Order: sequence, then structure tokens, then C-alpha cells
Amino acid sequence: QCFLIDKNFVNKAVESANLTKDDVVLEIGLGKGILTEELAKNAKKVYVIEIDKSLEPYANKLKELYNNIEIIWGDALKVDLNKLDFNKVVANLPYQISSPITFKLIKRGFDLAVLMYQYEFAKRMVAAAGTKDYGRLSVAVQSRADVEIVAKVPPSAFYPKPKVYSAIVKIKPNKGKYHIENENFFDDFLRAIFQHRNKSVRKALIDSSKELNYNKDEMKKILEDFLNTNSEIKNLINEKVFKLSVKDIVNLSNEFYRFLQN
Ligand SMILES: Nc1ncnc2c1ncn2[C@@H]1O[C@H](CO)[C@@H](O)[C@H]1O
Repeated sequence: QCFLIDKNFVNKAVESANLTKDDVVLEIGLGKGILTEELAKNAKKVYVIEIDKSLEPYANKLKELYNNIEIIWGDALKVDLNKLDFNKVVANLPYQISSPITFKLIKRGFDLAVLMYQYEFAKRMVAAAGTKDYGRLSVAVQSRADVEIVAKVPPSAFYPKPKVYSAIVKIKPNKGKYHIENENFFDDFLRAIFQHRNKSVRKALIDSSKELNYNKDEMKKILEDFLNTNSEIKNLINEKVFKLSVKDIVNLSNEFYRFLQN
């Protein structure tokens, strides 16, 4: 249990969330309620999902001062987020749940999130194409949202003191930017190519053909056929996986899905 104890980083997170009294905020983790209090002050209402019932006295004290806090006791990975009406998410995330929670939240949808991650995880999220930290996580996030690191957060800001830095990350979903033909196929396509990130897209797809439910020979012939559709496709699939931009991977998988359909 890491608790964010530096009010200055609370402030930075809240300021970045651009809150008004029309906003409804989901917070993951109660902690000592320091972030919770700031959210309650500035938002219409705050939902807090907290797993540890020993923290109830913090919740209880807060609810005496604020009438717009609702506590949900449970695991945030299990809570049905469809049943909650919020537009923003602000949280010092338990790092253990970083990846699954991020995608469950984006799936549900929101206007804006400002979330604490471990610094290396944050770097991967925001990494530019063709760089050393660019990978599946980068494309999976950036294809669905604009993301940026607001601030690096030192271990001294938490208690107990962590081993590594954290980072505040701002996430603005953008449902219109890249346009995805089929989410399931896109997820499988991403999983296949990034299993071989230093190979050409062509070779990655053949090596990991079973992820897309084709055999290796089938996949070879498919890609021979696919490459002959246009010159843009040829140059994309011949390029190393990690060098393709998010835009290019989305378009490529879109064109590939339709090719496989037709
Ligand atoms: N899976 C989880 N769901 C909800 N809250 C959690 C989970 N794991 C840890 N927490 C809580 O989040 C906070 C981490 O800062 C702590 O209050 C901790 O109890």
C-alpha cells in the first residue's frame, strides 16, 4: 500500500484534471483521503473504489465534511464501471493494476483522466514511434487517446517510500482521431506484431500467424496477395515494427482486416 502524502503532487494532479462543479470524478483507491478531499471540494461528486476496509475511518471522517463522496468497497478490476456515471478519473493508481485498469477505463470512456503510474510504465505509454521505449502499450494507448507526462513524482512524495519514481499522466480519449475497423482484430494484430518488435511487420505477422488464426504458409501467401493491393502497404509491411507510427499501424490493420474480409 503506497500512499501519496505530498499535497503538492495532489495539487498538480487536480489542477491538471481541469475540474468544475459539473464534473463527476472516479477515484481509484482511497488512501488517506488527501486526494479525495481535493476532488470533493472541486467536483460535483466523487466515487472512490477502495479494496481495504481498514481505511473506513478515513472515508467516515470525510463524509462528515462532504456530502458528495460515495465509497464503493471492492476491487476496481471487478467493479462494473458501466453502472457508474462519471466523466473524469483522477487517481494515485495501485501500480500492480496499472495496465488492466487503464484499458478497462478507456473501454468505459471518459472526458479526461489524470493518473499516477510508475515512471517506466508512463514512459512506455507516451513513447514516440521509432524510439527505444515504443511498444505495444504505446500503440494500444495512443491509438485511443492523447497522453502526456504532466510531472515526474519522486519517491519522497509517497509513504512507504517506493523504490522508483512515479509520473502523473494526463489521458484524453480521442474516439475520432485514428478510427478502428474492429477492436478484436486490432488487439490481435498489435499482439502479433509486437511479439517481434525488431522484425519487419511482414516477418512478425508470419512468425505470430497463429495469433491471427492462420498457419505460417497461409500467412505468407496472404501477405504476398495483400502487398499487391497498393504501394503504401508494401512499404509499411517491409518496415520494422517499432518504426511504424501509431497512424500507420491503425491504417495498416484496418486495410488488412478489410482485405481478409473481402
Ligand atoms: N485492486 C484495487 N482496487 C481498489 N483499490 C485498491 C486496489 N489495490 C489497492 N488499492 C488501494 O489503493 C490505494 C493505493 O494508493 C490504497 O488505499 C489501496 O488500499
